Order: sequence, then structure tokens, then C-alpha cells
Amino acid sequence: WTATSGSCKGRCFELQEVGPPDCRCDNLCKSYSSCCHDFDELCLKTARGWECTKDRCGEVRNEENACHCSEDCLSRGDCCTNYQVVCKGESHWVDDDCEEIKVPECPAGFVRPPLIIFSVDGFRASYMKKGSKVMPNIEKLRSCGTHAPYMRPVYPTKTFPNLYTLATGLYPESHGIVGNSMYDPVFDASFHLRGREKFNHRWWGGQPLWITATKQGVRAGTFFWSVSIPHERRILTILQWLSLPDNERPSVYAFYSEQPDFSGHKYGPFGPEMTNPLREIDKTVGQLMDGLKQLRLHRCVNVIFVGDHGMEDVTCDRTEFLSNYLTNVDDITLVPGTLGRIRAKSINNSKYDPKTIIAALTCKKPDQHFKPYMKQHLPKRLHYANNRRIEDIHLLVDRRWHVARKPLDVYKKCFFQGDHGFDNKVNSMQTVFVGYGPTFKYRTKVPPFENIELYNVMCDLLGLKPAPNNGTHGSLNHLLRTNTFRPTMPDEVSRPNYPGIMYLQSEFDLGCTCDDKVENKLEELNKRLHTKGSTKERHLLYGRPAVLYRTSYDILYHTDFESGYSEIFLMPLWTSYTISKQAEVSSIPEHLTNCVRPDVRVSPGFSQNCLAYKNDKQMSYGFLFPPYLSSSPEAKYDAFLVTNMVPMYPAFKRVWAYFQRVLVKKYASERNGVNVISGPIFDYNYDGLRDTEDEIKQYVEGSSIPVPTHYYSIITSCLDFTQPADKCDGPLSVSSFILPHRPDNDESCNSSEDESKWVEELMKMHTARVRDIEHLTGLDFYRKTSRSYSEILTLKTYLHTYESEI
Ligand SMILES: *[C@@H]1O[C@H](CO)[C@@H](O[C@@H]2O[C@H](CO)[C@@H](O[C@@H]3O[C@H](CO[C@H]4O[C@H](CO)[C@@H](O)[C@H](O[C@H]5O[C@H](CO)[C@@H](O)[C@H](O)[C@@H]5O[C@H]5O[C@H](CO)[C@@H](O)[C@H](O)[C@@H]5O)[C@@H]4O)[C@@H](O)[C@H](O[C@H]4O[C@H](CO)[C@@H](O)[C@H](O)[C@@H]4O[C@H]4O[C@H](CO)[C@@H](O)[C@H](O)[C@@H]4O)[C@@H]3O)[C@H](O)[C@H]2NC(C)=O)[C@H](O)[C@H]1NC(C)=O
Ligand SMILES: CNC(=O)C[C@H](NC(=O)COc1c(CN(C)Cc2nc(C)cs2)cccc1OC)c1cccc(C(F)(F)F)c1
Ligand SMILES: [Ca+2]
Ligand code: NA
Ligand code: NA
Ligand SMILES: [Zn+2]
Repeated sequence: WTATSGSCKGRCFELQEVGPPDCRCDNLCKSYSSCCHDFDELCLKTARGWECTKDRCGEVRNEENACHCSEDCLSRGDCCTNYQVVCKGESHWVDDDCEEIKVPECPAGFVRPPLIIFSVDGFRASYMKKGSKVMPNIEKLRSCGTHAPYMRPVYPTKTFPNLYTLATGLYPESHGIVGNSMYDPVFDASFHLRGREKFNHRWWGGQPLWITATKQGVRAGTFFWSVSIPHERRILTILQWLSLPDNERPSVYAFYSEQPDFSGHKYGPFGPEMTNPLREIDKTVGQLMDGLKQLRLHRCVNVIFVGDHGMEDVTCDRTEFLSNYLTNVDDITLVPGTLGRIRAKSINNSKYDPKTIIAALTCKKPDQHFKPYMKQHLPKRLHYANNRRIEDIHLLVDRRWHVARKPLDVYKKCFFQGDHGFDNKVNSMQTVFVGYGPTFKYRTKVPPFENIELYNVMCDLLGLKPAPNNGTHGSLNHLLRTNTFRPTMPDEVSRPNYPGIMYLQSEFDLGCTCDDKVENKLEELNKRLHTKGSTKERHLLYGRPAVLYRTSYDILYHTDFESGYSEIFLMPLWTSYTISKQAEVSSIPEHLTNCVRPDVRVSPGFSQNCLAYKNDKQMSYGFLFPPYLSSSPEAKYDAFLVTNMVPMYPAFKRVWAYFQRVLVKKYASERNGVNVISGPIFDYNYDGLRDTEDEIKQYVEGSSIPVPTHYYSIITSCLDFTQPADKCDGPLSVSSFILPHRPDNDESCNSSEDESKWVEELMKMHTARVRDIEHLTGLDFYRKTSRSYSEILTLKTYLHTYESEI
């Protein structure tokens, strides 16, 4: 119940919201059907429109008008935004030349530059170039401020998950808004775009920017606008708040627009109907900037122009139907569209089996336009599994397609030409970032980055301590003139042991054999030098990785590679080696096919054994430093050490061997040498974080050798590829991957073909940031370089996406 008999007089767009049954007058009262009876009359005036005209100038104030052109309007804070232009001979902001804003120029009373967020729904990154002719205000923000060519949204590339990620710095799996539609099985409740359940705070986790501000004494304008409030009224409300007394005035504001998304769904991302929506959003930016100029705030405020996701061409005819795959289609509930999520229709169904559902959806039709995954097997870069609202079965839908349960859902539930939600590396899903103001840089282009990073910077802009989030604070310091955040490197928690030769060969009873007794004062000294770290500069180019948790491990040096060997997990945490452009690939010699050799520096009790692999009929082994890239026949023996061995399913060994035998040399050739760090990852609870020993669900049969869920590589070279990776004077270049360690290649529909036709495609899908590997391993990379720490943080957030140019 709401007592709508109360009044909005002197309360229009009040900041503090009131509780039922008292009627409301805030930004969202319409969405709750709770506005006071006179809210439209008092708060939503429209008389005479939104613009001053020459005949209105100096008018007698009429309080009924939407905005004012009377001599008193500036002191009242409610002039039409073009008042000074029409009535006082001023220029529109867009018409003024860009001039660098070196320092804030703020009116007295202003404690800090205000932050104004201008959020646009469905604004695809390429509109900034493709639409620049019809968007002169936006184009001036972009050219004169700081801009990226695009900003990467989060998956799924839907509205509510991305806007809330913008606000919180969190992945959707952490903030809880994991789709526009959700079912939470603990609450037994459903969240939908339409309706009241979505207002319950239990759905909205983390801590959004307006709550971080308010908790630390910084006042915030409300970030939400009921859809029926015209954009012109939203802008005038923001400008009116900006004229409040100092102690009442907010420091952070947001505007939101439903466009260009609304028209993009109807017309497709580049439909001829799309120009007018772009012109109108531009005109709204111009209102804001003219209004700021009137308030003398246009060289004081920092403005962020930002979108949630882009827009792809999608039509009703490009829909896959699960009814063409499943015998049992009425036993499942599908959350449909540009992603699919599947759960049982009834929890009382003992006939429900996700294994038979996955198999019936796997590579069944030659041009099949979606791929099924158990969520834990989705690319780790998506960070889309650790939430009970995310269904176990996931369908990743190809760009331009939909998935639906049955045909009748598509005509009884073509209209639309555009949609979004696909994989967040897809070019059409990328969106926009421009920052303009005293705290941003002048005429500066910055490389693409992730929307999770902005919360830290907005906190930086407002003098706030950010709540814990998934940004890497400092990785965006190059966007900023001042207010940078100067992080320190984390301290190493575990120091390594450096074992020498401590065991005789006969102390080992591992069931391994090697034809190595085929093997000199000159050159024995040399091998001793290698085992003590004499080639280590060549192979560990950025320092040893620091271990940020408590564990027991050894540094092991070799001619061709260096590793940190865990005595707890019985295998390396990391293995680091450099391959020059001139490096030669060799074979594994016939007499060494089955060679595994005890490592006389590491106890038998802290070693793997061969008999366990013999006995486990599902599990084989591979090597982290590849025997194919040995520098000499004699150095090659090192590659067969029991301390370089890792458990690998035979199907996975097809992938790994092609990566090691073929692709590393190809990258060294292309990049002018590469430094590679490889290793295992254990993430059995799919939380994106390193597992402890007691979270491991699978071991090589009969042993304490834990089985990795994934294997990573970080591949680093010189950004200036005229310099070799090992003699690089300036910035670095990196690509990395986190490959799922699976017992089949069901993910790759073409895997019966030669590895050259499918492996690199798999690896591309599983591309990763170095930061993703850090979370999954508890290791900190790039500890000793010539580079600034913020530059290294940017490097660690880089994702190599393999898309063509935006
Ligand atoms: C991205 O950044 C985010 C933010 O930094 C990272 O997420 C953090 O990761 C931490 C570890 O996973 C986690 O810390 C835990 O917090 C527990 C208390 O959590 C509550 O309080 C915080 C603070 O206000 C709050 O933010 C939490 O909010 C979560 O949960 C609510 C309700 O479900 C949601 O609305 C909200 O969206 C959020 O959910 C997300 O996180 C939870 C986990 O908290 C997931 O379940 C969800 O799926 C979703 O992803 C909470 O309200 C604290 O109690 C934990 O401690 C346990 O474990 C340790 C082991 O050392 C032990 O000391 C404790 O005893 C305890 O164990 C006991 O409980 C176990 C299970 O019941 C049981 O097995 C044991 O036997 C014990 O009894 C732990 O410290 C932190 O909460 C989240 N924060 C957020 C916002 O998500 C994220 O990791 C980053 N991602 C990457 C890839 O880097
Ligand atoms: C019909 N309109 C809609 O459906 C969307 C519209 N959204 C908004 O008015 C503001 O959008 C959001 C922002 C806004 N914020 C400004 C984006 C940010 N960008 C940065 C950079 C930080 S925060 C941040 C976080 C989540 C957001 O929405 C879920 C809306 C209208 C009515 C009610 C709701 C709700 F309560 F259900 F959520 C949502
Ligand atoms: Ca884990
Ligand atoms: Na085996
Ligand atoms: Na296959
Ligand atoms: Zn949309």
C-alpha cells in the first residue's frame, strides 16, 4: 500500500528515498508505482519544451514551464540548458576549441571536481568512428579527452550484469546479477526485467559506487531513472542538484540512456534508422555540457562517457532449437537467446541427467551454431561459474545466432534485427570509454581495457577507498593526469629452497627407466655451472615468480629451463624457459621415448613415480619444458627429469604436444624469440582461485599426485620485435592461455583431423590475462623488469583476443 495523498511540493527528485506507505518523489518512484499524486504536475513539467527562444529571454518567471529563460534562472539553477546561448550571446560548448584542462577551475565551495557518469545502453564501440559525423559533442569529448578505441564488457554481454559490473568492479559471478533473467534455488525466487522481485536487495551483491561514496561521507546523486522520465528532465535534475548548497550537493552523479540499445534491437546495429538515435544522444550530451558551462563547471567536472555492451545483427531465422537435438525437451527449462542456460524442469525428476543432455548437444550438426559446456569448463577468462544462480549446463552461442527450446517460442512468445549477450571478446559486443576533465589526460588514446577496472578509478576520482573488487588497482593509471594510485608489489610469502645433489640413484624406487648410462673435466664443470644457475638469466627474464602463500618448494636450475618445484603437489608450480628466433626443433630420440629420470636433488618421497602412470589406465604424462626444444642432445636429458613431468590425459597430450613441438617455435619465429612460463592449475571448485591441497578431487590412481584442472602458459617477448625477447630495452608484449585439462576433445568438433586444423583454435578460445593465472596459482609474475609497476599491472591485465580490427 502507498498513501499517494502526500505531496511532492519542495521534494521533486529528492535524494533520500522514503519508505512505504509514504508516497515518494525520487528518481524511481514511477518504477515502484509510488509517486505522490502531484508528482507529474510538480516534478515532470513540460510546458513550452526544453529550449529558450529569443522571445522568452528576460521573460517573467512562470513556475509552470519545464525550464526557464527569466533573468532569475541562473540564481535559481533552472534555466533551459541553451539559455546563455540564446539570451546572452554565448557559444555552445561543442563550438568552442579544445583547450587543455591542466588544473580544475571550480567555483568557490567545490571541495573536489564532481564526477558525472553518462551511461549509454547498447552503444557499440565502433559507433565512435562510424557515427562521428552525427555526434559532434561526443566526438569533442573523445578527441579532446582520454579515450580507448573500445572497452571490453563482461560476460554475459547483457544490460543488468554489465551496468552492475560498471558500478561495482566485480564479475557477475561475484555481484550476483548473472543475467537479465535468473532463478535463485536457495531463495526459490526468480529475477526478471519486468516486475517487483528485481527490487529486492538480496539479488544485488558487492558494493556499488554510490554506497562506497555514502559510506565514506561523499554524497551521491541517484544512478537509476524510471524509463518514463524524459532525458531532458534527467539532465535538468542533475544540473539542479549541482546548484544545491555545498553541504547538500552531491559529488558523484549519473545519467542513463536506454538508447541506442532500444532502436538497435529493432533495426540492427547499423540500420539506417540508427542515425537519429545517435544524433539524439549527442544532443543530450550537448545539453549537459552547455548546462555545465552555464554553471562554470565545464573545466571543473570529470565526465565519463561509457556504455554497457555493443550490438550484433541477429534475426529470428538464425535460431537453433533444442527440440532438434533432445529426445526429452519438456524435461528441461532453458534460459534462451544469445546464451543458453539449462536446468531440470522438475527437481523431482530422477530421470534427469546432465551427462546425456551435454552428449546430445555435442557436435551433432555440421554447422551447429552453439556449443554446450558444463560451466566449470567454460573459458576461465569468462569468470562465469561460481554462483548458484548460474546453471550447471551452459550454451555458448555463436555471434549472430539465438538458441531456443522449441519453434513455437520464437513466433508465439520476424520482429527484431539486433541483440547482444555473446562471448565478451566478440568485436560486436565491445563498447565505449571516454574520460574528459581535469583529472583525465589531454588528447590521449589508451589501449582497450576491461570494464571491471573502472570502479577503482572512479573511487580514485572521488578520494574513496574501493571495496574489494576484481580490478587491478593501478592498471589504469595511464588514463590519469593526477590521483594515480601507486601500489607496491605484494611481498613474497614463501622463500624457495635451492637443493644441491643429495640422493644417489639407487635410493629411488619409482618404477621408471631411462637409457641414459650412454654418457671430462672441461665440460663436467660446465654442467655443474648449469645446475647452479649459470644460464638462469637467459631463461628467467623477469625474475622468479613470487609465491604468495605458505608452501614448501625448490628452485631447480638446468641448461635450458628453470623451475619452482612444489614438494606438496609433486610437480612444478612454474617452469620458465626462453626460445630464440634461431632455435631448432628436434625429436624425442628413439632410445628416449619412455625415459623418466630420478632427480638427485629431490627426495624419492617428494617425487612422482612411473608405476602410478602405468597402473592408471586413463592417465598418461607430459613435460613442462619440452624435450623438442632442447639446446643439444646432451641437454635433452634434463627434459626427462621426474621433476619436469606432469599428469596428462592422452587426449590432452594431443593438444600439449602440438603446442610444444609446433607452436612455440612458430611464436619465437614471429615474435623474435619468446620467453615461456608454463605450469599446472588446480581449480576444482571453479572459483577462479588457487585450490588448497584439501580441495583436490582427483589424483593419479593410487598416488598422491594431484591432477590439474588446467595447464597455463605465459608467452612474453619485446613489444619492439626488432629486439630479441632476451635483450629487450623497453615495453613487453604478452599472450597467455589457460587450457582445460580434459580427458576428451569433445569441445573441438574437428579433433579427428590433424592438430593443425583445431588445436590453435582451441587455445585461442582459452586465451587469458596474466592476472587470471595469478589468481589461479597464487604466483606474482614480472617481479624484476626495467618497467614501471603500473605499466606491468597494465601488461598483466592484457588479453590477446584474436579478433580482427575494431
Ligand atoms: C573478485 O573479487 C571478489 C571481491 O574481492 C572476490 O570475492 C570474494 O572472495 C572471497 C573468497 O571466495 C570471499 O571471502 C569469503 O567471505 C565470507 C563472508 O562473505 C560474506 O561477507 C562479504 C563481505 O560483506 C560479502 O561480500 C559476501 O557476499 C557474497 O555472498 C552474498 C550472499 O550469497 C552475495 O549477495 C554476494 O553476491 C557475494 O557472493 C559471492 O561470493 C560468495 C562467497 O562469499 C559465493 O558463494 C557466491 O557464489 C558469489 O560468488 C558475503 O555476504 C567468509 O565467511 C569466507 O570464509 C570461509 O572460508 C574460510 C576458509 O579459509 C574460513 O576461514 C571461514 O570459516 C569460512 O568457511 C566456513 O564456511 C564454509 C562454507 O559455508 C565451510 O565449508 C567451512 O567449513 C566454514 O564453516 C570467505 O572469507 C568474499 O566473500 C568474496 N566477496 C564477494 C563480493 O564476492 C573474488 O574472489 C574475485 N574473483 C577473482 C577470480 O579474483
Ligand atoms: C528500463 N530501464 C532499465 O531496465 C535499466 C534502468 N537502469 C538505470 O536507470 C541505471 O542503470 C544501472 C546503473 C547506472 N550507472 C550510471 C551505470 C554505471 N556506469 C559506471 C561507469 C558506473 S555505474 C548502475 C547499475 C545498474 C543499473 O541498472 C540495472 C533501470 C530502471 C528502473 C529500475 C531499474 C532496476 F532497479 F531494476 F535496476 C533499472
Ligand atoms: Ca579454487
Ligand atoms: Na597410464
Ligand atoms: Na572432438
Ligand atoms: Zn539490449
